Amino acid sequence: NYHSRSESTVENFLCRSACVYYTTYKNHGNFAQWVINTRQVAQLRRKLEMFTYARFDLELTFVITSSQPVLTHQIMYVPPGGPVPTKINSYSWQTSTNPSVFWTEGSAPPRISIPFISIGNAYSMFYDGWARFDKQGTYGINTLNNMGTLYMRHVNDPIVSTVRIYFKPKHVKTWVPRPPRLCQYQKAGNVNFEPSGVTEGRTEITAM
Amino acid sequence: RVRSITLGNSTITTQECANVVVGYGTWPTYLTQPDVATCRFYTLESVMWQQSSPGWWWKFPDALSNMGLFGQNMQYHYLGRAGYTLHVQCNASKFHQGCLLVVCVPEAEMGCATIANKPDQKSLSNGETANVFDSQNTSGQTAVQANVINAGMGIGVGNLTIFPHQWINLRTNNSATIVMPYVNSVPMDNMFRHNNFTLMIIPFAPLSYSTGATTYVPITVTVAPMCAEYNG
Amino acid sequence: RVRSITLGNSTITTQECANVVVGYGTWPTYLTQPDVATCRFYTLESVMWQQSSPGWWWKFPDALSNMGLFGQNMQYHYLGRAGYTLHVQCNASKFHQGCLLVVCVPEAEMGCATIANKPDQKSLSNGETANVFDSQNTSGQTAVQANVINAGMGIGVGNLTIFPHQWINLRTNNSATIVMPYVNSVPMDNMFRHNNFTLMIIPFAPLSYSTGATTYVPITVTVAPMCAEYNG
Amino acid sequence: RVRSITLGNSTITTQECANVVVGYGTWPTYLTQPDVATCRFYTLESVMWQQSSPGWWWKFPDALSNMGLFGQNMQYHYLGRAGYTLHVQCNASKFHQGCLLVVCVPEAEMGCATIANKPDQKSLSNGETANVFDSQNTSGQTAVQANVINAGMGIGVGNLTIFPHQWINLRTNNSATIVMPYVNSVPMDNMFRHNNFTLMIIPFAPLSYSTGATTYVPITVTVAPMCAEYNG
Amino acid sequence: DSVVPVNNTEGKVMSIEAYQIPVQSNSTNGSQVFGFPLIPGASSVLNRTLLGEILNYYTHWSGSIKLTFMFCGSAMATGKFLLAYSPPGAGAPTTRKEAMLGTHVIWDVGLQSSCVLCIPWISAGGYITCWYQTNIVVPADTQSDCKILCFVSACNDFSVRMLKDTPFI
Repeated sequence: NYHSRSESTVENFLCRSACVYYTTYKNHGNFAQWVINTRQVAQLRRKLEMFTYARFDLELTFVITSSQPVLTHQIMYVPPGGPVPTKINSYSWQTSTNPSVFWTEGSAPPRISIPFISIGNAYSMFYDGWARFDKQGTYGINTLNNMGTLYMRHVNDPIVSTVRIYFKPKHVKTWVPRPPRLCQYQKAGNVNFEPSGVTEGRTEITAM
Repeated sequence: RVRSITLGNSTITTQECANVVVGYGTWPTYLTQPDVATCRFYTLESVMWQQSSPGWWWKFPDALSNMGLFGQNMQYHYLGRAGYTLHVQCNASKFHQGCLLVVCVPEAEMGCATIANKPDQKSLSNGETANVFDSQNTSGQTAVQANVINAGMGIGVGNLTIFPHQWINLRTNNSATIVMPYVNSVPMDNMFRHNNFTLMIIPFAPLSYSTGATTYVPITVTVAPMCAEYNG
Repeated sequence: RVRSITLGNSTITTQECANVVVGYGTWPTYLTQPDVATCRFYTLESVMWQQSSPGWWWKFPDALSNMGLFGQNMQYHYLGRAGYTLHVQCNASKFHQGCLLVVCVPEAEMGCATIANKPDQKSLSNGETANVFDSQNTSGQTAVQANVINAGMGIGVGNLTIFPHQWINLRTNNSATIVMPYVNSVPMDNMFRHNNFTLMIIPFAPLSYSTGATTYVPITVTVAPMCAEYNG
Repeated sequence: RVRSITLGNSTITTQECANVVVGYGTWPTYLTQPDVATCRFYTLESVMWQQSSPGWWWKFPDALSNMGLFGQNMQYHYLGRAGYTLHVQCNASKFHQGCLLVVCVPEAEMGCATIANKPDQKSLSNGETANVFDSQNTSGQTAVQANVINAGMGIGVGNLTIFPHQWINLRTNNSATIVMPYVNSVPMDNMFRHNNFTLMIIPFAPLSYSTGATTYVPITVTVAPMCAEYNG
Repeated sequence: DSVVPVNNTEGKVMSIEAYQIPVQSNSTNGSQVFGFPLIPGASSVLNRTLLGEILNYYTHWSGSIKLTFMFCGSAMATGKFLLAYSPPGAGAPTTRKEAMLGTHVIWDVGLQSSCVLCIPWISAGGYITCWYQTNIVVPADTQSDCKILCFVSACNDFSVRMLKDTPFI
């Protein structure tokens, strides 16, 4: 379908798995969380930022291991606008509109697909504007880029768990190409940079 | 020869042979409450190009926000949409040399001089008054990191050619025309909290002239909105 | 390109694209003893246009009165008639600026500097030598009131455009051509006591130039009589 | 039944069976720069009809002079022209009685209370606020001689029926509609120094009511301009 | 068309300079170059023109007017002027921006040596202004400034209604 094509095509460039998040949670004390983002990893961020707008589906695979019965883990997805837990036993863990995956160790890793879910017609990589005009802290925040949040807990009634989240964009469409970033990244929430030289230096302008 | 163009109650002239760049190969069209009373040319105050000028920029929905009826339609509506034709011209003699890049950049989100902060509204845009790029790293708490080499975006300035643009080389041409389509993630938006694109004019070859010549070159920017739409 | 025109044994060149003014929409025709031996170009001594020049004039039947055969045909006849083509050209560079009105005025009867008197023959005309307008009120008992603003006639100089004329704006053209028909109250007249028309050249925009440029511009007047007629 | 009429962004209702008077048998037509953005209904503040009310009047170009866009088009133009539809309605019960004359009077030039003087601008018109007729002879240096019996004009009030009008007899109807054509000595005029017509509402039979009834009757005037024209 | 004495200031009326509008290469950008009332009653810059003289023989007249502006700088001179028209009752503009938002033409002397406007004129009376959108750029120093000449004539369907004595005798 898509793979038997040039590696220069947009889908082959972007539809590659990456580990985007590494965390831990314990069975005593208590849960892990990650807000889905595309600015989390510099290599991924750089490739996506070569475009201004993008539309894609998300594939999420979870590699879960643990250290000191069958151990069951719950992975919960909260869509934009859904309730979130604050506690290991918050009511939000049982919400019917917050999909969960129940999985046990020894089976193949958990996997879910999240479709394009923005209200707008594309996710914006850049936003020359404000969520609120008079609030300077909102410059660059596009509220249409909320991809939802993941939560993880151990299901039971001195165990330590570790989670690796693998992310892969699929069926990716992009618009309006941009120059690749020259500067190193400073923060995930900004486009701030340290002014940087256009290239490496030479000792003379001539061929030798 | 010379082509006279009239829109509304305003007239400008261009060279009949001048080239027109149409961004992304797309002409503006309608999708709403149309308004053609604002489809006139708005000429912005000219800027002077000197030997040492680092460059200029304008945010568009904001650049025209005080311009009579256009400014009023932004003020009386919740949502809106528009495309623009931008005419950029230089007044120079055959004894002047230099070269400008005239480029329109969608979503030109800019970085702050202070890494921990975000730039403020005036450092990003001074409305119809051009903002100026710096040759040096800028400094301030809300200041834009306007150093020219990174175009305020953290990219190399030589790669801005990816965006709709035209070069002005004074030995061959003194003008550029860019047709800029509406580009966004949504069909219509709030025109006060979002700048669809930024117009940047950056010298790549410094202005220079013969010894008895005028020491500066005026650069004039004329803007003509198209297919404006607003909520009912 | 360039058009070469030969009349008799004389040749001149003009720009192929130059415009020709035909006074009153009329070309000269015959009504008499014709004479075509005089149908040649007569080039008058050039005058120099300086930054401060007030203007020049010529009375026509008189301007050519010493010109070989034309002058002789006036002298050997009682009555006569003629039309004229007048070619006026400037030699100037692209670094010169200024603007002249070249006008032919029928019956340009002139006023005297002294109200009680009439002007004399030489103050009115110096033959082939140009007479000069003044920037100041003139004075003398037989002097012509040559102050430029009244064109020597007591009218405003800006209204001379009522008469056949052409403007020479050095940024666009350096020449004028006027075809002047015979105009009178009678079919033929004594050519020594009556001047059918006066040619006036009046700057409306002073000559100016770049600092290394020639400080004057030559103005050359070439005259070609047509359809000359005399009594038998 | 009930007829709903929408003009622009305003809607009013009238009785489907209500009668319409067209002044002089003429409908407004265009002759200019048309403007239909003002072709909406403007409802004036209601006046209260009491047992002792003497009557009310409005000068028209002036009555709408503060009304948004209509007022602005008067202010931004030198000359203009317009016709009007005037809707007058009363809110009364079957236990109320009385009778009004609703009349439009062209060129209703009014007399002054002081014979030696002329009336001032505010005594003649209070803009959208109704002026009031008096039952007594008025007095003042610039005051209008508003005594009702002479309609402010020195004529008998019972003869105002010569002008376009409709009677409102509360036992049969509570409304009037008058279409008033443009009437003048010239095609277009200055709309600030000339009142094309005056609307007068004069009771001929006093308001009266049963003892438990509301002691006043609201009278509402709604105005709809037609075929407005202005200079370019 | 006849030449209009636009620069008819007290010390210019007795000179040919009355017809010469000055243009300076070092002017403040956005400043006014020239302007005048199109007042029909004693139009000071238009009542001694061929047009003005004829209209002064009638008590009433109406029609359209053609105004031509001609730039007389050097061939290599370039720059832009803003020619603005203010309708009767509008008032003259005070700034270049105010003029720009009204009725106007941008005249680039590097493309056209002249520009022609057509306005109504009857009998405040409306105004003509010209602003320095940019200065004038030249390849070399000159010893003097640049001039603009103005011309006026009846444009079309011009009519007059009642013969009277001229006021100029």
